[PDB]
This record gives sequence, C-alpha cells and structure tokens, in this order.
Amino acid sequence: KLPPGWEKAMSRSSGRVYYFNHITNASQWERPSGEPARVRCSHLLVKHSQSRRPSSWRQEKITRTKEEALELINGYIQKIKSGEEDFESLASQFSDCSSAKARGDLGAFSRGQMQKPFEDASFALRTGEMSGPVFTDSGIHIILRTE
Ligand SMILES: CN(C)c1ccc(CN)cc1
Repeated sequence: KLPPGWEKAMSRSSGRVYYFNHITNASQWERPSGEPARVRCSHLLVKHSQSRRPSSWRQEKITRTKEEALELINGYIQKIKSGEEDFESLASQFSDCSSAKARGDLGAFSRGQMQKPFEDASFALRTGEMSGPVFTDSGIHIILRTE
C-alpha cells in the first residue's frame, strides 16, 4: 500500500487523515511518495541528562531532562516546517554535536556505522526529507537526508 513504515492516522484536533512513519517519526498530511548503499544526512542533536555523554561544545554539563530535550526538538521542528528558521541555521546554533560547525552535516555513510535508530531513520527518509524526533543513546535527533 504505502512506502516502508507508513500508516494512516486521523488528526485528533481536525479529524482529517494524515500519514505517520514509525521509523522516521515523520508525519505529513499528504499520502507519501512511493535502498541505496549509502545516504548523506545532517542532524541536529539535543542531549539530555541521560545521554551517553551529557556534555557538548555548548555545555560542559548538560542537565536538561529527556522531556525538556524533546520539547526543544519539537519547537525546532515547528520553526523548520513553518519556514521561520532553516534546519542548517538551527543545527549550527543549537546542535549538541560537533557537526554543528558543519551545519549538522555528518557526510555519507553505509549501514553498520551509525547507531541503529539513527541508521534506520536515515535510510527510510527520502532525499530531501526530514525526520521527526529520533531517539538514540546520544540524545534526540532531527535528521535531514541530503543525498
Ligand atoms: C549519527 N549518530 C548516531 C550520532 C550520535 C551522536 C553524535 C554526537 N557525538 C553524532 C552522531
């Protein structure tokens, strides 16, 4: 019926159907369109007190809770989707990953290199598509597949 990992859902506020991908946590109103050796992605990471390494270039000791980290991620997704902000601009300013200095770009990679939830979301995204919140042991990610 639908591309890998998509399902129909219904908006609780409007009643209109939408589509949800349980691998990327993406959601969209329109019926989704539709694997390569390698993909290229950028990401924006928000770490929290239970991250594997609760430290980043932004903060020596990262103290925010997982719930507070998810709220930050949600707010960034909102501004990226509204066009108020660019993904690259928010990644440079707020990503708790050293790749912030590269607008979040992680380069190209194959299966077997990245943490599994990140890898699965990256390979399920279409070119140009962006994920919802993706959880790994490092924290919470917004992933943009660029190639
Ligand atoms: C792609 N991936 C799982 C990833 C996780 C954490 C960081 C930050 N050190 C960078 C990349």
